Amino acid sequence: MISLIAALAVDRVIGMENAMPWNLPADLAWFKRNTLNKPVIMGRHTWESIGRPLPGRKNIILSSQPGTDDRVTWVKSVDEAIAACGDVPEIMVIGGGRVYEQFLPKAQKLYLTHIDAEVEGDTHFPDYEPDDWESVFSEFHDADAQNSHSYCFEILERR
Ligand SMILES: NC(=O)c1ccc[n+]([C@@H]2O[C@H](COP(=O)([O-])OP(=O)(O)OC[C@H]3O[C@@H](n4cnc5c(N)ncnc54)[C@H](OP(=O)(O)O)[C@@H]3O)[C@@H](O)[C@H]2O)c1
Ligand SMILES: Nc1nc(=O)c2nc(CNc3ccc(C(=O)N[C@@H](CCC(=O)O)C(=O)O)cc3)cnc2[nH]1
Ligand SMILES: [Mn+2]
Ligand SMILES: [Mn+2]
Ligand SMILES: [Mn+2]
Repeated sequence: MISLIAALAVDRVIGMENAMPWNLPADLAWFKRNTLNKPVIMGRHTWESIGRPLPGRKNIILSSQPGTDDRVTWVKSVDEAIAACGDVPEIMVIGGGRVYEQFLPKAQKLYLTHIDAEVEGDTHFPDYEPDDWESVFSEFHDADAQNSHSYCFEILERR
């Protein structure tokens, strides 16, 4: 099974200038809980944005060019990325925009954080078709002293 996990600001914005400008510790904790002990697939730009391997996960990087770091696994196509995960119950696709576009048609589950924040971005999560997806979990949180925007954790499953 392939799942996508992402955090979306208003208008499906996910990034600006190869960064995420907000800081929501509760959402990073959600990301870690839902990805730990699973393979994670990311594009090269997202690898550069994170800047280090994510511990406790097999890190698989898509790039058309040879890898530059043997602490992670480098692959050159979607099918190779999936194969490199082996026989696991759930593969996590962690972006960015171009990678999400390619994996969306193959995904059964979306883990989405909806952040009540306006930021002028250059990368968006794919337009997906709402009729294709059932919301099976949602949990709303007001802003607090640690998290400066309200946010909603949602899990959707392909109908
Ligand atoms: N809010 C969130 O949830 C979230 C999550 C992830 C990322 N982000 C943000 O998203 C942005 C990065 O997204 P992006 O769309 O620019 O880049 P991306 O999807 O991270 O990376 C694209 C790169 O991945 C490689 N690639 C993708 N598909 C491939 C394929 N089929 N075969 C081979 N290589 C392939 C290519 O690398 P080469 O050029 O080396 O061939 C391509 O240039 C940043 O702003 C980041 O902060 C946000
Ligand atoms: N829900 C969600 N939120 C995100 O912010 C997110 N970000 C990315 C891409 N960017 C990043 C940037 C940093 C870390 C990161 O450092 N994660 C640590 C959390 C511990 C911490 O630094 O506070 C991790 O171990 O997973 C992960 C992804 C991909 N999917 C996401 N999915
Ligand atoms: Mn091929
Ligand atoms: Mn197999
Ligand atoms: Mn806000």
